[PDB]
Amino acid sequence: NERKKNANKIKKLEKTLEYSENAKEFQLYGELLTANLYMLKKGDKQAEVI
RNA sequence: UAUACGUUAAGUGGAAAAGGAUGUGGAGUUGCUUAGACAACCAGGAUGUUGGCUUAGAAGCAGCCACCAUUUAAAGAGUGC
Repeated sequence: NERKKNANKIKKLEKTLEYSENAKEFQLYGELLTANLYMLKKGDKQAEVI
């Protein structure tokens, strides 16, 4: 049990894990806005980026 | 509407506590202190260093160790914004 049990629960961990990262996307762009922190409005959605 | 010496001002006097309080007057103790104190005002309040760690960035000021040394009148690897 404990062998197969936790083998199952831990491949299950991995299975559930692979999906979401959602961090460096928008991290690098927060850095971009910090860089271009002089062309901004508080009232926009879009950006222009390099 | 006595005499003399001080008190309080709250009408306490003339209703009461915990607790509060730069209230008050009295004594007394004790460091600063007319080479001038304290305050105010004026001048400065710097350097390696943004101390290093970590942090995307932590740059006195997210958090961890450090908290040194120098110009020095003295300025903290920073007291708070």
